[PDB]
Amino acid sequence: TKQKEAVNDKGKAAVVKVVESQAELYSLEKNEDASLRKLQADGRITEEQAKAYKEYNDKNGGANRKVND
Repeated sequence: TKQKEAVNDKGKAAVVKVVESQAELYSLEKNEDASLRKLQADGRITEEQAKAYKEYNDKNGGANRKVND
């Protein structure tokens, strides 16, 4: 964009990110790392670990009472 060359090109014809998206699927297939949300969504976590669901209530702030109504 600031230099001129025969080799240089816009590169708009081809998209590099195309391969990046496929990378996500690869990781997903291996399930190397998964968020909590997915875990329960997939039901990967056990019932014993499901007890953590109480974290939802804490997040809302219900556990933390407000001084003002």
